[PDB]
Amino acid sequence: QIWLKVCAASDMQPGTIRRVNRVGAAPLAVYRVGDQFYATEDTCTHGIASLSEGTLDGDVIECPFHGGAFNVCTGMPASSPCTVPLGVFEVEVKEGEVYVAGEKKL
Amino acid sequence: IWLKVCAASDMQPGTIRRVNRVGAAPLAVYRVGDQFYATEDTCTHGIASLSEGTLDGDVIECPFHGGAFNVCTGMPASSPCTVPLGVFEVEVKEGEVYVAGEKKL
Amino acid sequence: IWLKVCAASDMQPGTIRRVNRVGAAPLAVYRVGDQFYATEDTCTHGIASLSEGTLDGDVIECPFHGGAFNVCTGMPASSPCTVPLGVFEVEVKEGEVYVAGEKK
Amino acid sequence: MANVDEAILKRVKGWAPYVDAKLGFRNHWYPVMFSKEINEGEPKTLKLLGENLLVNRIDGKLYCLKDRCLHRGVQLSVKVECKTKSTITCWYHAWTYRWEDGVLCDILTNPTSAQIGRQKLKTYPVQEAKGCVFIYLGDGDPPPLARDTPPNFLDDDMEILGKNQIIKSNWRLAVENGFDPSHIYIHKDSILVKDNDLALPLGFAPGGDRKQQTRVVDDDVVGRKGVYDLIGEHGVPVFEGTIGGEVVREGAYGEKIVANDISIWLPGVLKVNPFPNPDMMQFEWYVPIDENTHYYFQTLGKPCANDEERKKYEQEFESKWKPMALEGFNNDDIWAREAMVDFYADDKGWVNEILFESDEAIVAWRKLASEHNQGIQTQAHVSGLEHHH
Amino acid sequence: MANVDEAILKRVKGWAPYVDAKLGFRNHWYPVMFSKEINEGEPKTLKLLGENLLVNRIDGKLYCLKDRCLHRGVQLSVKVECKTKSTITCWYHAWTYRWEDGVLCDILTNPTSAQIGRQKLKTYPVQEAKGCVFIYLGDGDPPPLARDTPPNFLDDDMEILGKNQIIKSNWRLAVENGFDPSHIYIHKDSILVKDNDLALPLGFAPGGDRKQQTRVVDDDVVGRKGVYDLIGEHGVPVFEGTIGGEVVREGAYGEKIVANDISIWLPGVLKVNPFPNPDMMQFEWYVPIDENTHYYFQTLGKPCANDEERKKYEQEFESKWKPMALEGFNNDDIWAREAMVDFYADDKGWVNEILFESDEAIVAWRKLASEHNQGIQTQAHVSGLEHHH
Amino acid sequence: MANVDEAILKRVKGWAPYVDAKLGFRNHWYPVMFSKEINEGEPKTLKLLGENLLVNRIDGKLYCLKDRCLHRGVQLSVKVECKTKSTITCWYHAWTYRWEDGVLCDILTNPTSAQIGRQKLKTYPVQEAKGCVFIYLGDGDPPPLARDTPPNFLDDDMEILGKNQIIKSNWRLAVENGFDPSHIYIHKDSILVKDNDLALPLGFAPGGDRKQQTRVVDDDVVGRKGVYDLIGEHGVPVFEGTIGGEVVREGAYGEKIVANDISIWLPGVLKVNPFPNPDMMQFEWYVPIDENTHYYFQTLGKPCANDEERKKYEQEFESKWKPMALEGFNNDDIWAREAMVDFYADDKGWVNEILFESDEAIVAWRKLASEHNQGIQTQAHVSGLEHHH
Ligand code: FES
Ligand code: FES
Ligand code: FES
Ligand code: FES
Ligand code: FES
Ligand code: FES
Ligand SMILES: [Fe+2]
Ligand SMILES: [Fe+2]
Ligand SMILES: [Fe+2]
Repeated sequence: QIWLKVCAASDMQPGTIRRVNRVGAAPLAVYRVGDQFYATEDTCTHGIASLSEGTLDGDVIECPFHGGAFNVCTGMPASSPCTVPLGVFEVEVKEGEVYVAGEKKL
Repeated sequence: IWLKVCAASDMQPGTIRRVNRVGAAPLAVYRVGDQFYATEDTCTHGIASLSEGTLDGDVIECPFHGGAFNVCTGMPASSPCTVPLGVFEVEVKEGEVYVAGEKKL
Repeated sequence: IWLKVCAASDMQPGTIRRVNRVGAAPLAVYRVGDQFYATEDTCTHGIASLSEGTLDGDVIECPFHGGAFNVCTGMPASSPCTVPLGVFEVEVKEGEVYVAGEKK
Repeated sequence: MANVDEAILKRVKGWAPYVDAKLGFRNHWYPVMFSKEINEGEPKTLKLLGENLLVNRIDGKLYCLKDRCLHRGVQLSVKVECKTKSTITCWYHAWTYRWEDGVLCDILTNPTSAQIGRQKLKTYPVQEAKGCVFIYLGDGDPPPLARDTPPNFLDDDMEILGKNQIIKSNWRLAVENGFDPSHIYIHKDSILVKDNDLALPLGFAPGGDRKQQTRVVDDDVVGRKGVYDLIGEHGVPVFEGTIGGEVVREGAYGEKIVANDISIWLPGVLKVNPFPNPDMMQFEWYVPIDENTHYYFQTLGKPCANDEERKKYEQEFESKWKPMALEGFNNDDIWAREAMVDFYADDKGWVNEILFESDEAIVAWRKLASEHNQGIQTQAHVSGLEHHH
Repeated sequence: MANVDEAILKRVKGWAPYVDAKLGFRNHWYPVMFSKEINEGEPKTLKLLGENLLVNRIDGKLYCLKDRCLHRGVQLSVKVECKTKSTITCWYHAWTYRWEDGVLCDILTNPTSAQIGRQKLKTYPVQEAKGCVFIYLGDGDPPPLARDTPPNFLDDDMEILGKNQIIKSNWRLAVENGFDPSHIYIHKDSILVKDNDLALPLGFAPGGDRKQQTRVVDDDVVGRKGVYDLIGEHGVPVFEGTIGGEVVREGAYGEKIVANDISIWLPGVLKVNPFPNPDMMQFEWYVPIDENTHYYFQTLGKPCANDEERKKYEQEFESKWKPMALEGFNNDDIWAREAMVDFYADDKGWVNEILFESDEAIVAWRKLASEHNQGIQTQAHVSGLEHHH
Repeated sequence: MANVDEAILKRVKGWAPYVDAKLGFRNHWYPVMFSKEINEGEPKTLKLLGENLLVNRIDGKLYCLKDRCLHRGVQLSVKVECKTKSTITCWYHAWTYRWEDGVLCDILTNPTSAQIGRQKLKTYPVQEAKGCVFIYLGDGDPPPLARDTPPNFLDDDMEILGKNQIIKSNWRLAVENGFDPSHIYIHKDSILVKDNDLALPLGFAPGGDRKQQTRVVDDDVVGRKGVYDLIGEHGVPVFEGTIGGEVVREGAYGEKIVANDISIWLPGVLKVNPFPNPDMMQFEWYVPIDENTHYYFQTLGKPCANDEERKKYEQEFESKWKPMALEGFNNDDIWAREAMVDFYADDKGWVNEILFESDEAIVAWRKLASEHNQGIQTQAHVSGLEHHH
């Protein structure tokens, strides 16, 4: 579970979001900012919203519930009412394949 | 059947002319460009005289509350007006403007 | 009668200088461009010092409430000021600034 | 000036100033109390056109000062301190003003202050006439009181008796109800109509052109501005009210003919003659206190040639006219005014009202008031006029 | 329709129409009273969606007219004057309207007025069902009443009894509190719990995916639009509340199983089945009166085959159900609603609320309501629609 | 910011922050009650700087939590539920917080909820000193209490006794009235003057220049910021009040010399020494509750070396000082503050006030407060800080 198979870097266009469901664990969200990939918990820290259903503006994801937002790279809140940082998960591409860590950084 | 209002000359485009009728309520004649139209003079929303209002295109605005009507159809154009205005047939036979005694059905 | 305030060059354009007079109310000398004017220094609406205010053209804005006066006529230019300011004619002779001792 | 949503004022082109005059018209005289209500050396407080005022009687003469200290804006009346016959001292820091011209003549807490003799508390002209106290809520030299009073009110032989109280409605609703030709309907069951055998129709079926429905007076020998309701000149009195052809109500078939001479005058006073009896007259003011309240200053006049008739009149007034007419008749006007508050409260009623024929009288008043008022009282006049650049 | 700051509506992309519906949804049926409260020829007043209305019973049939005269906007109810069986006459200038179509048919103060037969007072459809009075606060021919009722309410054998009152909170706070799965916690000490030996958990530990938490109904043959709360299908009911691992509270271990089927339906009526008894059902509406108040229209349903059973039910209603349930149980819902007023009063609560799992049910409702409501009531609807071109 | 019309703030360039601080200054310590008023496990509610707070004493120590559940924003105090000694459980959906750090540690309605341990209710530092409860309404680590207390209040031997109440006026009007040199005039008839043989002038005739009128303290090592009123150093006290040169009122010629050392300190606490007796001191706070009210936290300090002395002082406080000074003297300050409400309520008084010489002290305070306050409390702080990417 260290590295989770997401998809081919080819399956994602710049500025898109993908939800990664995990057995017995909370979902993750993978964002493609250009040719780089990032990932955080999928659930907004302000409620029960799914960030994968939000709007990505550059490196900032906006929650579809209340307009709160986070920086997808650091997981830090970017817009109120969000105040709790998101857990960030490492993403690496091996053989044009996208992988996300099973455990968050720290 | 018809009443002589005035000469198409006496009316500049974009102006209104009140036509009083003995034994009946007043009417208003509007010149929108080169065509003429006629309706009741009294606003359906109260007791204002539309001839004292402001004409903008084919829409006349009442001086009392700002309600308005389309002078061609007589249909309300702006609130608070809700009751359509009575429209009358107009004719310009030989530079002379005429208005029908009764509203066009 | 007349009081020597200072050399014209002692004041940069658009600045104000307070002139104290023993046994009398202080005055404010304003330099609008290369012109000089003088009025009472105390705002007529309170205890503010107009010399610590903002000069906008020929109008002085009080630092307390934003009231204002035309430093040339002394008449209020902005509320809440309502009582006209005392104005003093100023004389600039040989680059020297002098102000009348009494309002006029 | 600027009391109502600009979008609403734009719509009411016939009388925008009137609709804007929420707080009343400045630069006019207004009755606020009766002479007997204010005694020598006993200051009285009141609010007029939204302004708190103080009135005092010194050596028999009335004086009026704004009830707001220039210093920190407190009402002097919270704790009146008249330390000398000609002055009043603020209870807070002792700023002292002269009743005569409002000049700040002393400051007990600092006798060396540069403010002394350099500030003036607002004063307003005050005049007593017919036992009534009028205040000129305006600036500069006041015009003759006659300008702002209905014809004959100041007649030498006219004996005036009345009542005053505060009513919860904007002053304009009161004015319009009073001058409303068809509002008579609310009086159909009044005790006065029966107990004084008055003839009272339910309303009027208008006759003639609308120009003939009213008579506007643009100028009297004294500059009066007003409108006469002439609906009864060519109109047909309605004595039988029908619904679907069936008679459901009847007017009063009394012998006494009254109120066939009705006029409204700026700043807002109604004259009904004769009323409530063929030999009497009623003059009533609707004085703005604030945007939600007004003084309903009622007066009944009757010519009297001597102390005898005056004494007799005052007896009839207290025993009959006051309770039967001023109260028994006019009480219905009070709740009718209150009933229009909600509709006009958001200023939307001035656009949504649906008028009918008899309202030509009200329309004439709104236009006259809009064209000849001497100024619009604004909230700024209340807090302090403001202007920048 | 702009009832809230645009900045806030822009933030709540999932249910903006709902957040904007502070005054309720127009074009829906709403219960406002019980049939037995409105008697023949006795007009009754009430406010619905901010509009003052008058309801009258004529020949057994109900009629609804807006309680605001077209003329000067006064409420006709200030002094009701129904002079003929089919009409009502305004007490002010006698404009007379027909109850069946609102047409201005007569004017006693001026029978020759051109307004007669040309103006129309707003009317609203009224329908009685299950001893409840429903008013269609909307325009045009009304849809079937069943569209705006929860399933089974109109069942032939369903005996409906209840109570209604005015509560001080916006209708939405009442709805959400009602459909809120986890709010059961506030009922843990209700007398109904012990006195009716109810099984009642403290909360629910969710199970399954988001979609499984509810069943959204937007394909109901009757047109009904609503949501079913299915939290208890995959979760685990909480019967032992713990803090730090230590049990501090327990749910009710009674035998009677209740409220296992809960659903909310537009325009805002909750159905709880079975409740308060395993053989009964509860139907309650949260009707908008104005932005700060709503009617809490409670009803209890119990099948009855004969008048004999209907009495037994009625008796237990009065002696047990109404006292022990509608009040003993639901009174805590009342102050719970009131407790949320401050947070949402400035509309900021709609942005700052921090939701948890069980609120998935509330979210479903907000989305359903936002997508299937038949119109947003606005203050303009209350004062008078405004438009230009 | 966003508390006052920008147009007004632009006009008061000398103290805009102060004029904008209608809700008080954030990040300062404020006394809100006396220690003996908050007992073990007996949560108390209070509003400070517009925020609803809950205070509780557990194992003798005080803890402060915002009285607003993070879930649906209700006040936890509507129905306090302290299930365990170290926690409080919202009565609505049972979200449970620890008094010690506000961490959401449990949720009785959903033990599996993902919110558990990932949300935190706002907490504020609380400290007891001299029998007074101080709350640091600010963010981050608080500064020493000493910074927000006037000199000597924290002295080892200073015995503090007091009284607290809610007063209907903005806190700034209270601060200015207290530091106002000339307001002494309102106390000329106080029972304390005669009953305690006080020497009390009616006011002061200032002397020297502006800078000499006060001493601005911004160099204090403990960090306290304040201003000393030195009007009496070069000014002549007024004992004979005159109007037109004639004596109309005299000051008090008592033997006891008091209040010759007056100072105001941020966040808004006045120190009058010595008062009400030559061997005592008075320290009073005007704590902002909301825009229209404040706590008038009065304390009288007197050196005591043992229980026998402090017990004697307490008896004297209850029998004399409290009724004769705190009430007998200061009650006039209360209505004086209230009298200024109307003028400043619309924020216009901050522009229209006409100041005189002694107000130099108030101006100094306004400037000090504007420059050294630790933050402007805003409505956003109350509802929830806002920031958009
Ligand atoms: S749930 Fe994401 S901002 Fe509120
Ligand atoms: S009378 Fe014409 S808009 Fe009202
Ligand atoms: S002291 Fe100058 S504007 Fe007020
Ligand atoms: S408020 Fe009147 S003298 Fe100060
Ligand atoms: S307000 Fe109803 S008839 Fe005039
Ligand atoms: S509002 Fe407190 S737990 Fe829901
Ligand atoms: Fe009347
Ligand atoms: Fe409930
Ligand atoms: Fe004091």
